Amino acid sequence: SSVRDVKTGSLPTNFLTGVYRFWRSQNPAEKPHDPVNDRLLPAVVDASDKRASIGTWATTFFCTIISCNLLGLMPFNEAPTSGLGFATGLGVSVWATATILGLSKTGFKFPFIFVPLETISYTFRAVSLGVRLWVNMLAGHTLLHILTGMALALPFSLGFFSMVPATFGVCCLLSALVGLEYLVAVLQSGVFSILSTVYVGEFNHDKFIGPAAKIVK
Amino acid sequence: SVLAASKMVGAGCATIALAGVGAGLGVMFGSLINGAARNPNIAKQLVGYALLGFALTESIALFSLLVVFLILFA
Amino acid sequence: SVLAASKMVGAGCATIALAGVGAGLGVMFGSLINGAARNPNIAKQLVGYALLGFALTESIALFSLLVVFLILFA
Amino acid sequence: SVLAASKMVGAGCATIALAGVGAGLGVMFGSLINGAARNPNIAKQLVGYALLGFALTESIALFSLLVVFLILFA
Amino acid sequence: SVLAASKMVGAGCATIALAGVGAGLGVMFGSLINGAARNPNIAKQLVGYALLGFALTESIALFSLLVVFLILFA
Amino acid sequence: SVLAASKMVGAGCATIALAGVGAGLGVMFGSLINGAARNPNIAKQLVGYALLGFALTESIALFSLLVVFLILFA
Amino acid sequence: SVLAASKMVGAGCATIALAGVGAGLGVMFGSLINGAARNPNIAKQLVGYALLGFALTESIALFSLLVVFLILFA
Amino acid sequence: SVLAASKMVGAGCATIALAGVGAGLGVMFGSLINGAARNPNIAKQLVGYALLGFALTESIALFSLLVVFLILFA
Amino acid sequence: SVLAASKMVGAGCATIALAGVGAGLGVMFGSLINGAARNPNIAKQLVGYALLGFALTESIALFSLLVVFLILFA
Amino acid sequence: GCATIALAGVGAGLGVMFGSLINGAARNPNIAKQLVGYALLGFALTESIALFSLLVVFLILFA
Amino acid sequence: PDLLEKQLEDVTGNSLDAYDIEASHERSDVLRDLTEFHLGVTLYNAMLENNCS
Amino acid sequence: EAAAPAGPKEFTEVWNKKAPSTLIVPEFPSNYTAVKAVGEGQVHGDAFPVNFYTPHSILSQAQKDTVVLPGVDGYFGVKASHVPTIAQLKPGVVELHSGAESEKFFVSGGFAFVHPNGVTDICVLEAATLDQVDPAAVKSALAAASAAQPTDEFEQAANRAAIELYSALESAVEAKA
Amino acid sequence: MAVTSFLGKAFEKYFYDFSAYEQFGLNRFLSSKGQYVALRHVGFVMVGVNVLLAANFPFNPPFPTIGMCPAGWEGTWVCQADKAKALEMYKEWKKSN
Amino acid sequence: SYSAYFAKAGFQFPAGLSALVAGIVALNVCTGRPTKGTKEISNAEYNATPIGYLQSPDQHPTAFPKVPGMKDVHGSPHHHH
Amino acid sequence: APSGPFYRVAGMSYLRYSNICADLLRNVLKEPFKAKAQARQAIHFRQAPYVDGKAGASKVYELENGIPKTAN
Repeated sequence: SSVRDVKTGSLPTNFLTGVYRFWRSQNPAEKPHDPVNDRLLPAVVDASDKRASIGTWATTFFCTIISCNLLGLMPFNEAPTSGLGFATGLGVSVWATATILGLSKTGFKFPFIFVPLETISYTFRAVSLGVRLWVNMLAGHTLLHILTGMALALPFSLGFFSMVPATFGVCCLLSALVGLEYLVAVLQSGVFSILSTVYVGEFNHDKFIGPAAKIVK
Repeated sequence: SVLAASKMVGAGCATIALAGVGAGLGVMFGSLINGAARNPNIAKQLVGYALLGFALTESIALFSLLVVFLILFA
Repeated sequence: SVLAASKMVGAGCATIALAGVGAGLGVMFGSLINGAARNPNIAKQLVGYALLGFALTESIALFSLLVVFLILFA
Repeated sequence: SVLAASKMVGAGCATIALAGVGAGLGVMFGSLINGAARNPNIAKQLVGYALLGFALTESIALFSLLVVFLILFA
Repeated sequence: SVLAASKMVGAGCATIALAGVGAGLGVMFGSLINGAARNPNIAKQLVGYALLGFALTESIALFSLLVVFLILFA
Repeated sequence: SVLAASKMVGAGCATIALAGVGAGLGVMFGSLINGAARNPNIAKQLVGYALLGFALTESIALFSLLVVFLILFA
Repeated sequence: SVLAASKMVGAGCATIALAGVGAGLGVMFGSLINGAARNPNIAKQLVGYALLGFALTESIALFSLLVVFLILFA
Repeated sequence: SVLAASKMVGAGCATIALAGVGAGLGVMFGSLINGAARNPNIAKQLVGYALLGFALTESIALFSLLVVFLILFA
Repeated sequence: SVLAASKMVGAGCATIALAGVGAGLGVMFGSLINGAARNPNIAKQLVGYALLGFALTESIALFSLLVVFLILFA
Repeated sequence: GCATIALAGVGAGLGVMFGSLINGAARNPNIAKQLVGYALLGFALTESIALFSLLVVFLILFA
Repeated sequence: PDLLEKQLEDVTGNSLDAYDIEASHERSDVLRDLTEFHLGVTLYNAMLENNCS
Repeated sequence: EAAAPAGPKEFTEVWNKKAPSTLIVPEFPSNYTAVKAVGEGQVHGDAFPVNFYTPHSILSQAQKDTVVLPGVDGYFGVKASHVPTIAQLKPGVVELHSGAESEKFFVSGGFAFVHPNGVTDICVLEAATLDQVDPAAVKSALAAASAAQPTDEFEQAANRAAIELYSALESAVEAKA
Repeated sequence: MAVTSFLGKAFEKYFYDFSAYEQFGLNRFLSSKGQYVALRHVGFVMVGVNVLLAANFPFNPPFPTIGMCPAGWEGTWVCQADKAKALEMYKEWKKSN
Repeated sequence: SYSAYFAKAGFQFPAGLSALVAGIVALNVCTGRPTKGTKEISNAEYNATPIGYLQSPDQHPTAFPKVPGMKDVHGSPHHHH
Repeated sequence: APSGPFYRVAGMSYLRYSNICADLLRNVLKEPFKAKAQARQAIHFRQAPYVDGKAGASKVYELENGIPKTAN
């Protein structure tokens, strides 16, 4: 009813500005032949709204996946992308969005001894896009569980605050593993959204309308 | 229980295909460093090819892990 | 169930046939980076050659996976 | 049933010929990218040599797969 | 105890995929030394690409260590 | 039936000597590409050199496939 | 005693992942020689990348030795 | 009769030494192409070097075959 | 006859080092061609280094061929 | 039997080093003797791996 | 070097890409050295021919 | 990308529009060369034209059959229909052969091109025959060149070039045939 | 107090100018603050592990131990590998103690 | 200058977080199945059995188990063994 | 600061490095040849920048030894 007031130059505004402009730079618009003026401006606008909103979708997926990844590094929290259904559902959703965008361009019709091997190599990226995120979010957490189980044998067996180099050399290793999991948590959201731009912008191609009649010279 | 033993040791001999991926991605991510030290002025084109190459070579690693999961829990 | 048990270790040994295609996809997608760091202007022709060369060596991996799933489920 | 089991674990311990075949396809179709990145003027004759090298190193791929048909079914 | 022994001889066989990521990180951190020995003015971008490549191949290292405990304790 | 079961395991694990031969013909038919990309004057003589190399490094493929019939059918 | 006999060959098959870091450290530490023979002026920054690559490659030897330590001593 | 079964399962893992011979022949017959592409007037002498190296590696290939014959008929 | 069986299946997995010396001899006899195509007026000294390297590489081959009979016939 | 597979790696390393000697001798034939000194020193330093993987073989066989 | 010279060389590819650059560093630096050597040679020959004329 | 296709012929045509018409076209360096790179031929079997040049001399222009060039990766050789090359040379011995007889010029460095038509143009600054260097002053100067090692990377780069040229001269003078 | 204003001021002063890298000296032993947080970090980890263990020490470990025993227990319920057997032994150790 | 206008409006949630929390709660409670370790039993059984026997040991683990597998409750000893 | 060979990163041009190498090859030549190689080594000229059209300070070279090995 009454919207909130926003300070200009806020840090989340500048961050989301940079993030949206980064994901919008991935699939840039195509330069026409005729220079853009009032003649070509409806062709530019109508080229602009036949292209998919891969900027908005890619920063949607970047924000939800980096938030769900960085949840796993807060205390008392799991990463939601560590679930199989969550992460692989995001992967199947990006593959299905690319497929629906590529099917609606032609006729909603689905496309000899080789092209089934291209179809199986295209249908697999549905599995790969989500399973890469899920297995990355599961593997570092599982390894962290196992190794802080192994670090927990030493102060249990030896004394508390005793034999400190043996537990120090594993607590330093565990700290470097949580740092690597921070780096993987940022990079897997980056890789998911880069691949969303690639897989969806493979089908982000239409005909430029252009001028069909011209008063030359 | 010989089937539920052979599944575990078959997955253990199944996941060694993560070696060749983990070396090919090493030479690709080293070729990124080399080619970005040759001319750094295209180092968002070459990182954009490095991530396409990484993400298209690790589909092999996910094929390997799918065969792992399908001979463990299937 | 040795007839049931042997197919698991067989397919586990058979999916190692993707380690080398992971290494080859790594060297090819690193060679594209080092080649596109020579001339960035032909870097559409190079990726057009890279995806063709990928799709004809990913089919080797897919032949390995067809042998894996005809040993496992056939 | 040790015969029908071990012919399947044998042909399953057989397919990793395709690993090194794929690694060779990777080095060959990456050497194509470096070679056509040097001079793009002969960048179709090089792809012709690439496909002839592909079809004469696939020879080993079909030589592996027909032999694993002889282990699985002959 | 056939599966409780098989999980150990599979998990020992499961961790040999770490040799590939060790060789990959060796060549990727040698390529860093060559790239920072060419032009040491861009020498702090290349360490930044070495850490990206290190993280995205320790990806595959932790994949292998995921399955080495998925067949031990899972 | 450990004789025939073992010989089908042996003829299975025999043909994984085709891995390095596939990688070898890949390296050869890849360096053919930049050898033709260096000077295209010699490329029909140079592919004659490549096929002379191929017809003698295929001798290893024949040397691995005759022992598969020596194991299966002798 | 099939489990305690299992863990010994599990550790033996497990420790061959150190071969990959023993080759990757060799090729990185030869990469430093071939990069320092080019410009011996700045050959002490590159040792600061040699030891960083050695640490981040040893991490894999550390992971392999802890999977060895956990297969042996549960 | 585990002896006459071990003959075949040991011969199949005996002939695995042909992969390295195929890879070695491939890099030598690829370097033949590269060297005859540099200065193609020494191409006769370089083919005479390629066939000498091919014979001196067929030394070890026929050593591998004499071992795979000596554990089948001796 | 399990011991004479183990000697044959051990000699089979003992002649695997012939792949490694074959690949080493192949890279050395490819470098012979490459160095003789750099400067062909040094080619006789290069062959005088190549055959010394061949004879010293086959020292490893005969040390491995030492054990392929010392476990069979001793 | 499977212990002597480590001679494959030593053969590959020696073939790489003795191929690099052929390349480095073809790059300055004036210094074609000090490089052979480094070649045989590195060869003797990689026969440590060969004799280690042989003493494991007779420490497996004779012990 | 490539400020305009290789930009004047690229036709259906390039004519400079026939040559294998055997420099220490990249082609952008071998042309950087090569055009200073070309300027020195042309300037030397110019002021030598001009003195004799 | 190459939208200004210049040359002697285009400059002749455009220069007849802006200069006064009585002025004859200024000459170009193309007009005194009968040999080009893309002009195929000039090969004739085993011997190839070796244009060993110098700023103050022309040391060779007749056809030779094999040339040893001291590039920066190492010494390489050129036979007749060699691959096109632009090779920067380190200070080393350019060996000209016509058969059994070899003339050994020790040069100072500077580039050496091989063109598609098989012409080779060795282009170095100071290209001395190795007869006219003494073996005494080289180590006599390298003993001082291994001493003045300042932090001035201009002077240190000059010292690097000094010790490398002097070391190559020493290693080329002890290793005579 | 103001329930959130004094807390904010107190945490602000503790966060900013309260330093145990200056109130304890510590520049003689540690080189720089980039090394101090790399040891304070693993020190927080080590004392957290030790407080979490010491807050309940008589427990049978869920984590796989290395066949090692803490103190003079050595065969009792805190080291028994099968957890059902260890629970059966703990239910006897409980009513005695 | 305008800094005291933004300190007046304090913390505020994102402008549709009610719908997100309602959607996630409506996905976690409108499952169409029993609640993770229960089983829909008849009315006669729920009216006839004690609440000590409706409980299960697997669904009430101990809050800081001294032995792994210690359960708070013990359930019915009338097993189908 | 620049990215190139060891002379180029040190601010030096290529021509100065190649002439430094030519000078150091000349200084060790034979005495029937070293004196006549001093003819091709002398740098005697002058220059003067011209900023406004006719004013500018002068810069004079008198070098008989060769190129200056010191910084330009």
